[PDB]
Amino acid sequence: AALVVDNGSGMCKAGFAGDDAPRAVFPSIVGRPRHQGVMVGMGQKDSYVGDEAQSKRGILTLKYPIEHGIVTNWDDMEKIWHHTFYNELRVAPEEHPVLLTEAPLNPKANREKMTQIMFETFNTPAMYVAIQAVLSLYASGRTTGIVMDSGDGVTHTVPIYEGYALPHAILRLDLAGRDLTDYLMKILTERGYSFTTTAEREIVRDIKEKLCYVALDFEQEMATAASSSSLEKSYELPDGQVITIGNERFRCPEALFQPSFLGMESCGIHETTFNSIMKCDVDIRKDLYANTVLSGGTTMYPGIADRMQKEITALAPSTMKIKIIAPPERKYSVWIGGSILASLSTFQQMWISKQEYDESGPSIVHRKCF
Amino acid sequence: IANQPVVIDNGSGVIKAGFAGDQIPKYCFPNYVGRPKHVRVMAGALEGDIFIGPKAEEHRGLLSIRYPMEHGIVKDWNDMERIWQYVYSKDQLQTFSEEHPVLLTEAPLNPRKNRERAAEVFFETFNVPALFISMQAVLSLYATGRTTGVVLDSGDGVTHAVPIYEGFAMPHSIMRIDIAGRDVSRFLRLYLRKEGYDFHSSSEFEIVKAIKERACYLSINPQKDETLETEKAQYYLPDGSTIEIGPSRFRAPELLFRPDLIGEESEGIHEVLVFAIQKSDMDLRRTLFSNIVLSGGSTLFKGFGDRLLSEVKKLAPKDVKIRISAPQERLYSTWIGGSILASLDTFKKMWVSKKEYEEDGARSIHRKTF
Amino acid sequence: IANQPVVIDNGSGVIKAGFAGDQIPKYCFPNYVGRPKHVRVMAGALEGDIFIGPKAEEHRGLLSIRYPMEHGIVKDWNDMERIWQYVYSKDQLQTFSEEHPVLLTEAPLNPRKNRERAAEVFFETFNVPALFISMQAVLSLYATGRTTGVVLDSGDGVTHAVPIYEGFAMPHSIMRIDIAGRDVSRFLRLYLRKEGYDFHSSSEFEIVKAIKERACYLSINPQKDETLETEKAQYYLPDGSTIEIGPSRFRAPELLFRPDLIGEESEGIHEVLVFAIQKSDMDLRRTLFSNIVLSGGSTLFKGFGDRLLSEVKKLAPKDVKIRISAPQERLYSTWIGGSILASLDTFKKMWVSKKEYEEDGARSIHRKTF
Amino acid sequence: LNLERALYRIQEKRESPEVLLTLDILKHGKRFHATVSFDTDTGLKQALETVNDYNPLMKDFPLNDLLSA
Amino acid sequence: DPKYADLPGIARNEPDVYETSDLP
Ligand SMILES: Nc1ncnc2c1ncn2[C@@H]1O[C@H](COP(=O)(O)OP(=O)(O)OP(=O)(O)O)[C@@H](O)[C@H]1O
Ligand SMILES: Nc1ncnc2c1ncn2[C@@H]1O[C@H](COP(=O)(O)OP(=O)(O)O)[C@@H](O)[C@H]1O
Ligand SMILES: Nc1ncnc2c1ncn2[C@@H]1O[C@H](COP(=O)(O)OP(=O)(O)O)[C@@H](O)[C@H]1O
Repeated sequence: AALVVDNGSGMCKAGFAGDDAPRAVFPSIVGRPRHQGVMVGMGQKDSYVGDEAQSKRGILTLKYPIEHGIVTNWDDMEKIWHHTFYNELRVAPEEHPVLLTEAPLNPKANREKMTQIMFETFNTPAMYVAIQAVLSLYASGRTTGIVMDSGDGVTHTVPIYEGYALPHAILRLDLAGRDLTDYLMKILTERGYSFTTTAEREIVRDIKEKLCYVALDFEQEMATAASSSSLEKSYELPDGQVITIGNERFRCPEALFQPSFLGMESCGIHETTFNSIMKCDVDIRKDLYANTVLSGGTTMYPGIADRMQKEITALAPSTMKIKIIAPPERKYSVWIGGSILASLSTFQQMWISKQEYDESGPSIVHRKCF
Repeated sequence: IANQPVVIDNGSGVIKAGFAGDQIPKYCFPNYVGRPKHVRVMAGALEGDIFIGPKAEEHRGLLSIRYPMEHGIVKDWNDMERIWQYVYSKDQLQTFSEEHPVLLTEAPLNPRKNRERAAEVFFETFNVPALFISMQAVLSLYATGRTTGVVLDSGDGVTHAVPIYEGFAMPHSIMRIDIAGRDVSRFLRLYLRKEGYDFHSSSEFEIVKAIKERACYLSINPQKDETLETEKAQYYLPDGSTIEIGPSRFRAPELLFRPDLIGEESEGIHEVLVFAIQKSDMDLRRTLFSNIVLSGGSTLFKGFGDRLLSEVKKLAPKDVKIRISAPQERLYSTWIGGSILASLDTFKKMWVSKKEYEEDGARSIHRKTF
Repeated sequence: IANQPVVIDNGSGVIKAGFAGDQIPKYCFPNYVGRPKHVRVMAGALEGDIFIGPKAEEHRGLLSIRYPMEHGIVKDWNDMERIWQYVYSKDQLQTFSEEHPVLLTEAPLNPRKNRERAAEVFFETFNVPALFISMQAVLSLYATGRTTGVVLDSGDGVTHAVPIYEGFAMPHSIMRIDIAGRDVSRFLRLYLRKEGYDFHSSSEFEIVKAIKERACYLSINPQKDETLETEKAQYYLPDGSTIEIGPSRFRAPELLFRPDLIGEESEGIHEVLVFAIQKSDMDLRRTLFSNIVLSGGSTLFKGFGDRLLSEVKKLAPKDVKIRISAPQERLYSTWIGGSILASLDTFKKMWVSKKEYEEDGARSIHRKTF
Repeated sequence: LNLERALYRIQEKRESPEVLLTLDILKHGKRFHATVSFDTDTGLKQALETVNDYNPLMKDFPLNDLLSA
Repeated sequence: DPKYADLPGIARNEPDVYETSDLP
């Protein structure tokens, strides 16, 4: 009926209104080869969208217009979107209204640029963009809750109390798994696993999803893992290389708990969320203690809820019970939350049509934000 | 229709209601005019936009609690529109404006304006069949069974002494003051800033009142206990945060006896009542020493009346037997007194018919109010 | 002691220093506590790791600058002690506590613990012979020569109005709000993130302050000047790089009158002053109206005072003449008033001896002070 | 008159905490359109609204003034 | 007493009658 288009910071997801499985599950990454003196290989594309770039990853320069979600060259992602239509659903955007994703503390010019692409370029009959965390809590089925949203490009805890705007405590945080992967390939380089390009990064981010977990006592677990030679597990890679990871698996996510590893001049994720907590009414924060909504697909980690929980629990009073809300499908609950969100009665009226945009210009984005 | 009349136990800080003949009011709630201060982001959020009752008693972290009855005296008739508008809820009523007679109450020494505008409301907007509004002291005496008695009645921003001998027209002898617990609690917010508790919300003020009724008592020795080292009673929030008190719990009500602590010239409850005694007669004074009707929830403190006994003992001459009467329901004494008075047959003349006010005006009722 | 008294202009964000016999503070610097964010192995960098002055005023992108006076209230007193030692150091005074009379500043109704902790420092670690610390309002009174008035001393991160007629205190009318210009600078980086500028550092916050003190003002009309088209003044970075401004420069201090933007309830400190006016005496008000005390460097905005004059016209009755008392160097004005106060010989009873601290300390602080 | 009477009665029957609680059960239990397809399928809102529309007209009518008298 | 239990804001352990120590 509509177009529920998710814009994942890493991969992508999409589909119509009310669709259950995300159709455009492909890398939301841009890539181009080394356009040099050689000729074309039997005729082929210039830009390589997702899986195409993922396929011939040895030469295609894996880039992103995305800067922790901030798209620089909108041409990239819009051509990706065109092909995404004519790739997954093969439907024009003019017959079905679109639904998009966003993150707080985003410059409005980004969304307005996006908007004018949908109208001037895509000619969508109606359109809408909302925060991913809303879809996460939507999938949970709540309205009161601190939706700790965590994309693989950004992070933003979203405290809500009966679907109400609390942006003073809501804080965007450009925390990407890519950043961890940066540090990870760096520490691998001193471990003899010296690799440079982004193809290496794709392989090791998949390895990050393979064995990089979250321990419980980083230094103690670090010393024991240093002693636990069996924990330094190996895996013969697609290439003849094998790996060795025992510390690295949990050594790398401590940068989230400790900005010191990167010198982010910030706080660790657990107390960062607690800092966002500290910007509210402590008695409704009690509900937020119960509303420990751990969301964002970049939270699919082994031993992460107890870690984070225990940390903030040490920060919280005894009566302030942490009650984790974290379904393993929270990664899909973003797009699926938008997919079922499209089926909302009020939302079928809450729209930004052609003339609504044109006759208002990009100014309509402000009140039509949320 | 002249069915069981609605006995409304009003009040500066606690304005509640019930019926006649009954001994338990079914609608017990205080004075509070709150409304959300945020933007509905996620649809399906609980609304009403003017929260009273369980909404307000649930969503404390979002409301801007307002108060027309400043020192009991209404200053916002629009807030009264909303107050009765919530009162007029059937979940709050189960009736209409005409389904039952109304019995509203007052406080002595008030302008006509109040009765005027209120009569307009309940006989034009609302269309009450029969109603009379008068002092709660009379109703308290009804609940005591006494007729000759000094009604020491206190609101929440109101504290007053009402000398009465069989309910006689003695407005010169009858006194009234408008200063109490609201301001005392505000002074406790001053205590908070002196202690370091950075709080400035009305929702926080509610909690201060919860402490006021809960973790706040009285002593009898002012300067002595002031010199005496305290224990700093650690209060615990709904969150459970440690909140020391010290002797401030009984230091703040010293202002009720020492009005200049807030910078307000008066003479203290005791001396004002003594002035009311002065306007009476020596023979009748002894009766009133024996006939002391302490009332008001604000008067609920450890040795409240006992300290006041010592005060007046230092005030009243020798061989003066002072006797206080102060039930545990120093609120519903008015409600039950109205429940009895409203249940009378002679009460026809005591009430005012709807059409009567609709004929000429409230000045007729002002003749009836004295 | 018979030495020159140390005159310290301890402002929450700007802590200057000097002596009484000097009409200009020679040791002026803001609030800042830097800790090196970088490791250093090769020789060439000086150490101490808590840098005040030049090191902090040059190596901003190297030191984790801290502003320990949280709303003028510091808890990391140790750092402040070291800053005072820096004052005792060669760069500022080369003297001792015992060797000189000292004079610091204060804010109204501070948590006693801070005063106690400070006295612990200056009479246990430091051992000043005679010392007294008081409100900055008196310093401003010396800076004006006035004795009647509502001292509007609103510094870096604290806003307070001090109504005092002829040198007579009125604490119930005296108000204080621990938020000011520091938060507007916080709101300025909020604007930065509104248009995507992640300048999160304290040094970056100083750059923000440079714009605040470089390109910001007060347009007297709120929406009439906000909804217009902005030229977006290209500010030049600490690289001189172009960065536009938008309506931001003038709409940023609006929050000081509508704290709802940050999710706060207040009135705009001038209205709190009007409440103090209401708390004062009818015709004695007019004098205080004419006593427009201007204090705190945060007042530096074009059209600032005139916008407040417009506020007066919106809220004060006719012909109640107000008279702007501007200071030339507002920050030195406070310091010079302190120089006048410290140069008072009669200060005997006004000071507090060290042995007095040895007698009661805290009790003698709060005892002798208000 | 009897319309509004039964409207409010059935309305309170609907407003019972069990019914609303089960709507919460379903939607939080991922049956995401209980209140959506529930409230939209109710004409009770509009019916009570219509009685509020025609409220002073149905009121103060001289029925017994002519029929009974 | 039962009505004293029925409503919440009701405290006990204090005699409702306070009199002077009338020295006989
Ligand atoms: N088994 C796993 N182990 C470790 N990490 C995982 C695992 N599964 C998923 N992840 C994390 O999930 C992240 C991708 O999920 P996410 O939904 O955040 O992608 P995204 O593109 O940011 O989507 P969006 O931008 O819509 O939030 C990866 O960075 C990875 O760290
Ligand atoms: N234990 C207590 N200590 C102090 N104040 C109390 C206590 N219990 C009730 N109060 C206050 O006394 C007031 C109730 O007395 P009442 O005569 O009903 O006054 P009101 O006019 O304020 O309703 C309440 O508003 C409440 O804030
Ligand atoms: N042009 C300006 N615009 C806004 N704020 C300013 C300006 N100049 C100074 N300030 C603020 O005022 C402060 C100086 O005022 P001061 O009274 O010293 O504050 P404090 O006493 O709290 O240190 C500075 O820290 C700065 O934040």
